[PDB]
Amino acid sequence: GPSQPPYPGDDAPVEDLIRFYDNLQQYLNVVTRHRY
Amino acid sequence: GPSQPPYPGDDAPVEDLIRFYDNLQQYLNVVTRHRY
Repeated sequence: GPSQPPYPGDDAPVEDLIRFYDNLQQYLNVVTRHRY
Repeated sequence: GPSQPPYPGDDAPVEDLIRFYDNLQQYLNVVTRHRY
């Protein structure tokens, strides 16, 4: 939701990076009011 | 491309966060061979 998802370093495994992608997409869809 | 995009903290402004979203999407599309 309206919370910045945890970033486990740049060497984070792609699956958890995709996990971050999902959470970031959700976050952005919230904060940007789904304008994008 | 095949490089982990820079993350300027959790308080990063949403526009640069969207910028990170684009670069992360591109990165994931590369690393995952566009399987997702």
